[PDB]
Amino acid sequence: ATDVATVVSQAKAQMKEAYYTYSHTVTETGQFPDIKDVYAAYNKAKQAYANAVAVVNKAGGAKKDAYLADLQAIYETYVFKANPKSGEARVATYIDAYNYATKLDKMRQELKAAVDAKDLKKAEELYHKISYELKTRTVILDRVYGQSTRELLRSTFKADAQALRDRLIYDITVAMKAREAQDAVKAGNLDKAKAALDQVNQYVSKVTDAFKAELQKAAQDAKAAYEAALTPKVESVSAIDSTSFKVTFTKPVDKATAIPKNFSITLKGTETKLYPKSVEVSESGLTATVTLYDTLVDGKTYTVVTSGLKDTAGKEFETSTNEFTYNKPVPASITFNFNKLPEDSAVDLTKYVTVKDAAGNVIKSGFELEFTSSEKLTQGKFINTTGKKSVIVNATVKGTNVTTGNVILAVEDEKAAEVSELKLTKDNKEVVTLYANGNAFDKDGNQISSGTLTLTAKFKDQYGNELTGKVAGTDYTFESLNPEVLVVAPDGSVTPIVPGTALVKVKYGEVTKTIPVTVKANPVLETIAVDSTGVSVAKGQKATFKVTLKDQYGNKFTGNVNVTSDKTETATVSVSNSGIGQSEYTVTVNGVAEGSTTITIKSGTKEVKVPVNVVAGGPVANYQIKVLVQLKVYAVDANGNIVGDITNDVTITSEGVIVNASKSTANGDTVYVITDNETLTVKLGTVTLGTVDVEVLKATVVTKKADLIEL
Repeated sequence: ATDVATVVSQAKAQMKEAYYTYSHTVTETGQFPDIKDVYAAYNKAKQAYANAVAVVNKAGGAKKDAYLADLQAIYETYVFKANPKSGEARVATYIDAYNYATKLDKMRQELKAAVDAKDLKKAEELYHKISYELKTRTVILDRVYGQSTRELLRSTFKADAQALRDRLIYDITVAMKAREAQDAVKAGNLDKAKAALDQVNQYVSKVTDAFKAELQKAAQDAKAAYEAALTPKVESVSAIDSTSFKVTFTKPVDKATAIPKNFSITLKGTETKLYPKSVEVSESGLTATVTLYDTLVDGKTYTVVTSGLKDTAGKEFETSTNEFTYNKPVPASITFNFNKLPEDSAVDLTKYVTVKDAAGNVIKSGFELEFTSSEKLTQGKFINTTGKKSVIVNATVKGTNVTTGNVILAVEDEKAAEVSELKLTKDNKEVVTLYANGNAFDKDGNQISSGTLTLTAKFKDQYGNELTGKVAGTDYTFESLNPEVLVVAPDGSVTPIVPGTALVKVKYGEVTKTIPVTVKANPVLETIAVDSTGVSVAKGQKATFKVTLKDQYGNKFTGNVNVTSDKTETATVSVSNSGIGQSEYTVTVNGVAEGSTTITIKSGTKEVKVPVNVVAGGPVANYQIKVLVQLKVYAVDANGNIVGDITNDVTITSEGVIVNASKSTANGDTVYVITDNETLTVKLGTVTLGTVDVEVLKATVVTKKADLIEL
């Protein structure tokens, strides 16, 4: 009993016994032992060893160092050794591994919690945590002695942690990369974006049904953002005649920057420069004529260089080089586009002629025209057809003998020939949605407040020009083919009566066009969505869940909500904003006495009810630090139930200070807050409750390293 030999025999046998605890269970029954029993046996080992070392040194002798070397060898192999080789520190590494393996299973459920409740911000957060453990920290798992044991840990706890993570590859890839391309346009880096959208746009096909909805919006919203803030550019340049060239733009252009100073033209592959005389810009601002002093050369190519140009209310153009190739066309035939001309003081004869080459191609520009007419020509191209019945016009190309000959032309006053457009509008905006209410919603989805609801029409005449000065109601009129569904005034005014569809049409003399405008059912209360599946409060505490209302189309419906609990004694209840106004309230459940009851959310016709069970508060067994950036410190009993809160006594400090933080009381309920110009330490008195990591905005609460064998 007392003698060293007996103490060492037993110390030896005991350290081995700690290892057989797990290895004989796993081998013989295919089960893990109770981790409590392993910890019990591990601590009993570490003592038995340490007692023996003490007993051995106290006896001394030549037997001493043999004993001590053996004892240590067993201890270092079977129980514990800092930085172990494989086969060593068996029990220690199994503990580490079994604790590691249980965290995965847990996180894997927390992750499956988020995919179900469809919180994408949280599913991503836990995807990262899991993907780190699964990649970096499987080292812990490989230390374990016992391939049988090593597999059982992998099958029982890791296999399904993998599986679940691996099918969220795509959901996260997109959600990440979408956010990155959104962040590249806030900054000035369109190169990094696009490579991001290249990635987003090949993977949104393969997302799972979890967040399919939210990912698509975030993907389309990242495309849109990138378009709107894309650098304007010169599309192309093309010749017009021997002395002017056209230039087209991607965006509109600032008339103040479209000036001769900002264009440089050279004959390609030479020093020969051609200075521009003028720049005229289209009413739209997407093209411009640039005219030259010098004369272009049939066949040759010219390179234009743009710079210091600018968008309307916008940003600079990229200095760029574009070529164009002057080709003097060869006219063969010439023709009038109609047998008639409009009635007018100045009819511009060049607009009513068409020139072609011998192949049969219309030459849009390049040539000059001479005219003779029965009537007097002004600037050799304009005539007064006012009050005339007919006119003779002869059009010839200048150097050529290509002529129309003498052509008699009828003069015919403009008249509505065609309906160029007909749409429903309100306050200048085309409406895509309308309910029998009268409420109207535009292209995007937003409703148009104020402005009259009317039909709009434009017309072209028989020469294909838009008609102007024409008063709706006087010169043309509207009507509905179904007054039951939709009532229309002659001037365009509208007031719908009932859902369905109505055919509506416009009339300018004998010209008409008919359009359908569908009118839809009013928004009515279809769904009451609830944030919580079921509430677990504590006595003398409170809980929160949100209620959102939806209509039959799936849009935020505004309405009323009363809320009640079965039994007022086990749990009272209230609702935000007095129970009226919004499409989304927050319910507050107070606990008052242990047991159960249930909560009812009513709204007009339809109704949802939800379970409430209040637990009796245990004593304080822990303090959680939580991020909800705004910070809190909850007191928490043995079960994880929130009883008490101590955010007000606690003090934040820092270990180059990126962040400021201080207490922020609101109606008694205290909260900590983060600012800007590290890791923060949360203390209660001189005790440290934990640390926080902050980055640049985003804050995660540190987790304490609980590994026996550091890596």
